[PDB]
Amino acid sequence: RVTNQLQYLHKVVMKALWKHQFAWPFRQPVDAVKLGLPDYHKIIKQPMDMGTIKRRLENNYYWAASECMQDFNTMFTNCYIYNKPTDDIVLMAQTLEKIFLQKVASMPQEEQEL
Amino acid sequence: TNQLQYLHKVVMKALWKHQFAWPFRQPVDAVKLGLPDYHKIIKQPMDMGTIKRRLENNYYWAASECMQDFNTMFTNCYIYNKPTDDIVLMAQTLEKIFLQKVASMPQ
Ligand SMILES: CCNC(=O)C[C@@H]1N=C(c2ccc(Cl)cc2)c2cc(OC)ccc2-n2c(C)nnc21
Ligand SMILES: CCNC(=O)C[C@@H]1N=C(c2ccc(Cl)cc2)c2cc(OC)ccc2-n2c(C)nnc21
Repeated sequence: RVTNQLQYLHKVVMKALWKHQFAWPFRQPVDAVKLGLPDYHKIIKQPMDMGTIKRRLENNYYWAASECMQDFNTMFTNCYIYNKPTDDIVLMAQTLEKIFLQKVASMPQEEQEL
Repeated sequence: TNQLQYLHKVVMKALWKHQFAWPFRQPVDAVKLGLPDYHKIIKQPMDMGTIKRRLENNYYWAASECMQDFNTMFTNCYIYNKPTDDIVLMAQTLEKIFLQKVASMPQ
């Protein structure tokens, strides 16, 4: 489905996060081979990334904005769970997630199909 | 604002009474829990009691600020705890409700 909220998530939230200077670790799935992380998929059971979310938004995969919001959350949470407290990527996720929250606070209030 | 009233009366109320909410209703007490490293690792402690008090005292200027506090609370939990800890699942569950409810926040 296309809805007002999903349109906003795509054209405002994803637009802003994708081009952010801290977006680059999150633009594609975590590549455990490239990164040398033999435990990544043992710890993180539902990988998510902004490449997947953006493709889902482009292909009308979502029925409601809440589903898309959960994917963003999962991506950020995975990052916090997997990494150490002092890792830079935590600070990068935090910066992106605050923008995510700021924009979500101003999303159209009642979901309706376009 | 109307949004803050919603975060207080709808969002917070739904989260607060949840069966997984008990760890999050008051600040982490690092002495009582025996966590001498808690405040070394977590630089901005946050909890729903603090947020609730802030909502009740007109501390917030925008809904977004309140939402950031909720996020800080959840994030602190994921950062401090082990991936396999039950509290991580509890936080994840509450965080999903938060986002679900926030999605219907009035404009
Ligand atoms: C022990 C080393 N740890 C890692 O590599 C974890 C990895 N850590 C990073 C990462 C990101 C930034 C820095 Cl400065 C260092 C590491 C990472 C880098 C990527 O490059 C394209 C993609 C996903 C990543 N990511 C995400 C997202 N979640 N965990 C990680
Ligand atoms: C090694 C022990 N670790 C801890 O005690 C961390 C602590 N862990 C818990 C906790 C919560 C639930 C369970 Cl099942 C086990 C531990 C905790 C329990 C509380 O009881 C009133 C309050 C805050 C908590 N919390 C929050 C919030 N973030 N980290 C923790």
